[PDB]
Amino acid sequence: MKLSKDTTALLKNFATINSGIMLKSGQFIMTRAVNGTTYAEANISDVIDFDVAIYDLNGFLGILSLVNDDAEISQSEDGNIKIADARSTIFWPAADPSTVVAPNKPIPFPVASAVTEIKAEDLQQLLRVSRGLQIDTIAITVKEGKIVINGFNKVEDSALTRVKYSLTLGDYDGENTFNFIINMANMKMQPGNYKLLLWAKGKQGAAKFEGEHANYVVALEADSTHDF
Amino acid sequence: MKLSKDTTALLKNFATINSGIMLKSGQFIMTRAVNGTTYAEANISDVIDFDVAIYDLNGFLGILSLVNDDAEISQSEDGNIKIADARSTIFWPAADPSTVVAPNKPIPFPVASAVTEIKAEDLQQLLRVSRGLQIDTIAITVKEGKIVINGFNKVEDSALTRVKYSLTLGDYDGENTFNFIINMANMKMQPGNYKLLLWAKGKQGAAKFEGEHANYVVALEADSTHDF
Amino acid sequence: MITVNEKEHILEQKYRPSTIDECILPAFDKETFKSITSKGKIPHIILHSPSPGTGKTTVAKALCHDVNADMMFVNGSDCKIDFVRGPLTNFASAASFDGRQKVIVIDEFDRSGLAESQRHLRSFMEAYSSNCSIIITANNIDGIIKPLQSRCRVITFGQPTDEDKIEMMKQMIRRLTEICKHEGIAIADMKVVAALVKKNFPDFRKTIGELDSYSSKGVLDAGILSLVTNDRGAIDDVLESLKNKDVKQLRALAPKYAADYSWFVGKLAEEIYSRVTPQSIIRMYEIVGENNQYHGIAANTELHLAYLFIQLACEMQWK
Amino acid sequence: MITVNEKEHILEQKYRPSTIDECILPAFDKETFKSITSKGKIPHIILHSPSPGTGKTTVAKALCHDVNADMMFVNGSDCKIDFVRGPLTNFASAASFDGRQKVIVIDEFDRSGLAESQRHLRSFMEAYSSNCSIIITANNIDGIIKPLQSRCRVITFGQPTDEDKIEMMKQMIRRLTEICKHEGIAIADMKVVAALVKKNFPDFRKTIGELDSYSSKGVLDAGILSLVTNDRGAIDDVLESLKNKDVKQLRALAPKYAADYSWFVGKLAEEIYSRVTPQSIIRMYEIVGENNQYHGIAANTELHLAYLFIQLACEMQWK
Amino acid sequence: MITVNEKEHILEQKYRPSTIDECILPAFDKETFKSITSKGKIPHIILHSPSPGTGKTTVAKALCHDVNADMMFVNGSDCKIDFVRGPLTNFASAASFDGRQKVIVIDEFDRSGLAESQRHLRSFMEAYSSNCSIIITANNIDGIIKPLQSRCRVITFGQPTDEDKIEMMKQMIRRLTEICKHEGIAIADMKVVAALVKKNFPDFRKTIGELDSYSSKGVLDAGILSLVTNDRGAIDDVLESLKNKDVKQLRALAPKYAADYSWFVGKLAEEIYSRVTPQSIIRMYEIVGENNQYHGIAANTELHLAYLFIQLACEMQWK
Amino acid sequence: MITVNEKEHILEQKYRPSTIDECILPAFDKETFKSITSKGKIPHIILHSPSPGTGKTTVAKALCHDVNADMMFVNGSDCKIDFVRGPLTNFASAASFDGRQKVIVIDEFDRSGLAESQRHLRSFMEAYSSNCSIIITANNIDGIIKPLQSRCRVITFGQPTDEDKIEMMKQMIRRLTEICKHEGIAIADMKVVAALVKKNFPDFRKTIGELDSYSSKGVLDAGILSLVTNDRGAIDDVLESLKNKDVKQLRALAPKYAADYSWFVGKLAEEIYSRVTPQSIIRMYEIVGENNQYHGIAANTELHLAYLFIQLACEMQWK
Amino acid sequence: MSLFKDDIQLNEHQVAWYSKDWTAVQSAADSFKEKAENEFFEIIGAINNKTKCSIAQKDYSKFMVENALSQFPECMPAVYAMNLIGSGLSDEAHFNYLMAAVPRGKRYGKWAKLVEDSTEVLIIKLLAKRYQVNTNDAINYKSILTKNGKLPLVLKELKGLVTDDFLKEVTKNVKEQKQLKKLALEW
DNA sequence: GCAGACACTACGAGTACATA
DNA sequence: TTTTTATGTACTCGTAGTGTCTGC
Ligand SMILES: Nc1ncnc2c1ncn2[C@@H]1O[C@H](COP(=O)(O)OP(=O)(O)O)[C@@H](O)[C@H]1O
Ligand SMILES: [Mg+2]
Ligand SMILES: [Mg+2]
Ligand SMILES: [Mg+2]
Ligand SMILES: [Mg+2]
Repeated sequence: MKLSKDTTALLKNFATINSGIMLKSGQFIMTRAVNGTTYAEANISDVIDFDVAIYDLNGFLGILSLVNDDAEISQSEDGNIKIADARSTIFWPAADPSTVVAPNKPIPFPVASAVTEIKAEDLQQLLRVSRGLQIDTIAITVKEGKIVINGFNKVEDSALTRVKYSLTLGDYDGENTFNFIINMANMKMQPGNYKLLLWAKGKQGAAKFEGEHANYVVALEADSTHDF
Repeated sequence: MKLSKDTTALLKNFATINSGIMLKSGQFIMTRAVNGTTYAEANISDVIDFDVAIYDLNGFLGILSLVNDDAEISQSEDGNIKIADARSTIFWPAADPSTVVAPNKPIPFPVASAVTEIKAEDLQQLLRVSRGLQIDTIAITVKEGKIVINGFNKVEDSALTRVKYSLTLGDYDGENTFNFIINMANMKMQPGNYKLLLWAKGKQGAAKFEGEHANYVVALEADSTHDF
Repeated sequence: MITVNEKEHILEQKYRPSTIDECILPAFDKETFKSITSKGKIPHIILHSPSPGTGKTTVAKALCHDVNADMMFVNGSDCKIDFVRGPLTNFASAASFDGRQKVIVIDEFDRSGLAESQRHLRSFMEAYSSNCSIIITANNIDGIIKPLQSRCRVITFGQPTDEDKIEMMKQMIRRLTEICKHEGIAIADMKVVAALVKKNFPDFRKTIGELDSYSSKGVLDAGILSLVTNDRGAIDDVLESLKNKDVKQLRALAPKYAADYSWFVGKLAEEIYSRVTPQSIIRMYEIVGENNQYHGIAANTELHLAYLFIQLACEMQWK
Repeated sequence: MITVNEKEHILEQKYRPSTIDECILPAFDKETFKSITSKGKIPHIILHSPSPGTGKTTVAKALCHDVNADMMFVNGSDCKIDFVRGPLTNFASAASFDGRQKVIVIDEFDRSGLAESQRHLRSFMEAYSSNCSIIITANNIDGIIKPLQSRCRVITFGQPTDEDKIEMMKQMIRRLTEICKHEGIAIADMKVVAALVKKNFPDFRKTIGELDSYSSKGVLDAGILSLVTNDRGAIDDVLESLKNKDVKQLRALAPKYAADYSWFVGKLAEEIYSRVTPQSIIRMYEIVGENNQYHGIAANTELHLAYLFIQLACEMQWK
Repeated sequence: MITVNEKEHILEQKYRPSTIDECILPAFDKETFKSITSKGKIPHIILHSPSPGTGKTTVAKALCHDVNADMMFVNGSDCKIDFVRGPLTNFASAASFDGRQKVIVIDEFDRSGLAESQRHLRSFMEAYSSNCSIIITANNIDGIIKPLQSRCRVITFGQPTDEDKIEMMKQMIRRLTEICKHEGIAIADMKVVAALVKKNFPDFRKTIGELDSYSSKGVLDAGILSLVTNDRGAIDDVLESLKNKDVKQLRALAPKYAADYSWFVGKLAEEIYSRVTPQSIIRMYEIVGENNQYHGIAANTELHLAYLFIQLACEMQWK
Repeated sequence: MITVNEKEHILEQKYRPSTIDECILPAFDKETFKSITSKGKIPHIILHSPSPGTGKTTVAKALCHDVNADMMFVNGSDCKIDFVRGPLTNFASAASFDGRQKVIVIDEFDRSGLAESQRHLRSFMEAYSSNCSIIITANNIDGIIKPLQSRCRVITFGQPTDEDKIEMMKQMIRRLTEICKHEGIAIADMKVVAALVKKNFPDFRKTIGELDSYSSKGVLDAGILSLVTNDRGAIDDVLESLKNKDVKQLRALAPKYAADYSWFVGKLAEEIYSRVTPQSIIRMYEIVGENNQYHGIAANTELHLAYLFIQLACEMQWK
Repeated sequence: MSLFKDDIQLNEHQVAWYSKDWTAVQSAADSFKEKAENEFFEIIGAINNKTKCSIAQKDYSKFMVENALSQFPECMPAVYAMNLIGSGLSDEAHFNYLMAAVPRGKRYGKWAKLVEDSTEVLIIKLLAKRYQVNTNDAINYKSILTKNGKLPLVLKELKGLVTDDFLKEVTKNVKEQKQLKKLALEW
């Protein structure tokens, strides 16, 4: 079972969410942060043919990078993960499934309260502006009938009132008003086009970024407001 | 003496093996670790015209780094040494030969019990894999007619049973089965193509990596089994 | 009725209570925990007790189970300040998908080397106090810095009142019977279970561990009862010899109690106290304590015991 | 006229004063804070007190609310050197169009590891004193470097005069009555609130926390008074046994402190030190040290502690 | 039916038992270990004994071998906290594909400087306890913090019963006879073997080391018996010197009898009891016994015995 | 026969014996060292010699030479635990090139404050016992912890007999004659060297040091008129300081002899006995023995010795 | 310099911060440090004068306090009393006992030991390192070499052992910069 | 593209603590 | 006024060194 460049980049991105991943047989990988602030799934091309839990995903991907892209990954007779190369064989340890904080089932996202779309260029420039203006918070809200992501710097502006960035996403035809706050430290999405679904019910809330391959559910901040 | 870039890099590598080194007259330099677990030698192009003992080879090379390469190194009128290069003339002390630990005799490696070769890319892969997998011991052994380096983590595997890396070095074409366990802390060689000569007899044995620049003789670990 | 954890073979880990009702807690503590689960929002708590096994981690997890909290169990010694600045702050600032309350159980958070993280926490527990509470399990409350103890409900485990210690013991005896029945352990005598609870109290974990240890063949009998409570000998010959001031007899009997020196000397002091004027009881208390102080130092215990006997006989009074 | 944060649920965070008039500060401190707010500009202040919960963070936020300052709240442990060079300089250098005074509240900034970070701040004030003002709330004043104390106006909390102590205790009792009438808690006995204030003074946060802890059933009756005024865990029983030379009481209590030997010994010495003659002080410290040194050598730790009790009760002469 | 490790040449290391049956343990200790190996799952254990050589490391390795556990043997002094976070966590969080339990033998884990590391384990052993037990062998149990002692089955070596000491000595004599048969040591008489076993008991290793040391040529000669037995003889010369009150003779006879104070003082008490007036006998026990109770902390035992002789000459009357 | 390094400038470092035969030893000691050097491999050994200069370091290096072992000489004060984890472990775990057994000679491992390295060595000496033995040389073996004594075969340098004393005397004469021949020194009278080596017997290190100090003139005339405290084996400087009643000099001098308290206190008692009246002799016995009793519980040996010096200065009448 | 002849006369800190010259800002912020307050000598002196003091917020070291007080025999019976039994007592109780017990006196001075040298301690340390002998035997070797007259040869032999980080072992004060030249050429 | 920018790592200074 | 133990361990912070990715 080879891991292509795209699957390896996807798993490298997943390693920034959870340090280790319990990846099961099939073409589906999902991960959840240890504190449960950001969940992610992906339907990937390379078929996985054995259940294994990796306690250190970043190290596993580094070891994979050490050998060529033609390396054949399998389950060794010992039980570990045997990466076979032209002349080298590497036995990455398999973790106990209970020591890797992973979802038991893919969480079924509810019907979205507000649906919009953020393009790859817009997401890239939002991240770059975040690096530049030092904003660590965003708020997806409604302004003059359009859904806007407002980038605030929470460190100097605790009340989230001084808007440092403002990106218009698309038209909002609904009649509800909301302000879904998302920590930018929770936006661990790989660059791409994301359909942004947002769901809220009382104190419950989430924001799903549906990508072409990977979907990222992100937990809203505690001081989010809405009327859904 | 003039110390070129290659000889300076070789001396920097030798400085890891031993803190100091007695540079004897000629084109040959050698050193051994303080405890005697490893030995190194080299046939450098540069010619040494006077015996000198350096208690701090790291400091000597640090002094030589900022000064131009073509600097002339000689001995001072008062027993120290001097490095002169146009605008600079820096004096470095020369310690007593009996102060620093050097082999005092170039060890003649006996005829090898088994000769193989390890490529520069293979050695570099072994080193990076050892870093990534926390491998601390390797074992050069005979597996299915080939000569293989099996990397084990001795901390979690006291008896060296769980193989964590396996690198095939080439066909054996012999009749004796061995398992030469080398600590990875004893392998101080710089990157390059190496001819690996493993010698053993009774309870004595060693492994000599012969490179294009320097030869490193390392000592096998205690529980190295063979039948030579 | 009991909570059994299938994945655990350790007896004290297998039967770890999951609800507050299942915990063997004092009368007042259980009410202040059921009140917390009734309100539905855990305040900052510090469950601390010098004696391990009292139920701090069990209650900390059972609270988050009872209110259905978004527990993030964290090893205290792995809760360095870069962890508080990172995963813990990301946890506390965010709001859970399901709307459950967030609780950080910083278990065993009394290491001195973490005092630079606790100092970081004393504002963390105020900026994110409307969202995420903290339950700190500790063994010595002096390891939790005073500003942190001010922000939390400090609940001391393992110090029940006398009328409540006996209810703890009755509950623990009942729970040990249930554990024995679940584990296929036949109990022949309940006195051994009662004595096993008494010996290790309040260390309920050591109580279950010693229940496992004293049930190698899965049978608790009179032999186990003699083992748990020792009671190897009785003190009449020594007392009678001290009445007669028989130096040779005391010298001969000294090597007899050279094995269980502590039990013998304690029983001897207890027997002696009930049969002497109060004026001298002080004197031989001092003598016996002085003799016991150096027992781990003296080379010849027999000679140590002889010294004690003659000191007793010299400063002696039968009242 | 009370301030309620409907978002919060911890009682000691829900009712946090939003203004200086609402606080329970001493007469002098409240007067100087009122003068600062009336002047319109906050100077560099360092609100410090070793006792947590005196009101430092409350007073800082209340000042920045009273003068309508452009408060920037910082966790002090996050005010590292990059924070001073980064967000802090960005905040001080930005333009205040509204005319609101820029105030940087560096809460709990007494960490020693941030020594270098403080030096820069001391340099920072020399370059951005006109732009922004700095309020540093701290517990251990020795953690703030001396130059910062020299530049800033240091205000010590939690050491009120006797008249101030009486007045603030009265104010805290009144505020607790308001809190109880606001939380739907019926006050049966009015002395319970006074006991709560007196026991936890000057820690007001602990006062509100104990009020929430003891108001589990919504009624504060004489049972709550008994619980608050009677401190379980103290050595009053042991102390009265020692003064009475109660052999039986000391003998019975000796196994009660068997497990927690070191802490009990420390507390016992600390308590007795103030209630004996100087010569008795020397003698008691000698006995305590000598006994504690042989803690790991003596066999019977319970009999060891009984010996300790006997010696302490014997060789002591109360003042 | 013996275990031989051909790699080693140390006799106490070459013949280390590899199974619990081959170990020489008391009846109850061996029954506990056989029960543990029969259950198939090793719990957390602490094998502790102040006297070295009793068989702690042997029992830990044998428990790992009998259960067929995945064993990780780590020097305790190397098991710092960054080791528990690193290799230990990597080991405990590895898959058990073949069902082998993971046992982390932390040998000699009683160093004081590792207390912090131990304070990290007290939650480690609760998060990886489903399949990863910890066996801690230590010399003094006081070096293992109480929360660890609660989590582990604490088993004390080197304290057998009277009826079990003789059985263990007999088993040692048989094992030493087998060792001599294997090593090519031809024993002249087994009495010297019995003397070796009794002399170094319960230190079973110092026994095998002495077996090797007193077997230089390849045979245990009869003079070895007189060498190991020692014990000198009657001390009548010391008693006469005390009666003669000759200080120089007292200190000439002190060094030879100082080697074995723990008997020399017993012999002196048994002998000179009748050689002095009965009234002063108390003084002897007021002296000699007191002199003994300080033996373990006396730096120069030669000077301690000379001091004893000095007081005995000074404060005793001769009949 | 003699062995000369031809490089070292100190006679007691230049003429160090290279073989067990060349060492001047008692017949029994030389025989028990030959029984080890003739057996092939060396086990762990502890060379104990209370009297300085008998030659434990020389004997250890000679043992390593006779077996043809890869010695790694390490001073005890340079054997910190980070050295044992580093170069020592690297040394022991690897096999020597030419099949020579590795031996680590840890010199004066008892005279050090680093008892935390012995705890590491406890299991270091079992991990690599098939490849690397350890020879630990100790002044008083109470410094070496009990587990290391169980690991290591303890060889105590016995006191020479009369015949052995005479043989040592003649061997010392021959050795000094050859040293003086090789060092370019002409002997005036042989009785001079005989008296020198009788005066400094058995401290041959002191004799060689005195000869090397005298060697400036190139001739031996006085010999006995020695100064500069005559090495550390002599203690005359303490007696001179105590005679002057110089308390400050005693205070400054106590740290010099606090490293080896056990030998110093005995030597002090022996030397003071011959120099004082009998009444103050009996007083000094009580004082010195009282100070020796509490050495084990003494937190700091320097302060203990300083107090002993103060008591001796202030309570003795010199003679 | 300063092409603009009006200016506003910014101080060192304003110029350093407004220019974002973090080297100059670090230099200006380093101008405070103030390593001072001699916490120890106001405890011992207090003990010598029975003046009221509190160390609850302070840092107390039993070893240094006992060693300092041991210099004065009048207080030493107290010190010895804490040398045996004060190991288990808390720092607060240790100070309290030393307060209650040690008699008042006008006692001051310098610690009684070898009065440094930085010319003799280095020789002792170097001989101990080269010959692998303890400090006492190193003193013996140096005393022998001084009398014998071979000391300069030995110093010329082992002057190479003196290095950059070795001098820090000898002393903590900033004087080792001279020591590098002290044995620069023993000859 | 490759100088420049970002991330990871090792080391030194400083602090705190236990123990002898 | 009044010098500053030694060893081992753990944590935090600041910075310099090194390695890798990359955007007008
Ligand atoms: N038994 C001995 N035989 C010969 N020389 C000895 C003997 N003991 C000591 N020496 C002399 O002492 C020097 C070193 O002594 P050392 O072995 O260090 O004694 P210690 O360690 O007991 O002080 C050697 O150079 C040697 O000349
Ligand atoms: Mg717990
Ligand atoms: Mg605050
Ligand atoms: Mg062991
Ligand atoms: Mg020596």
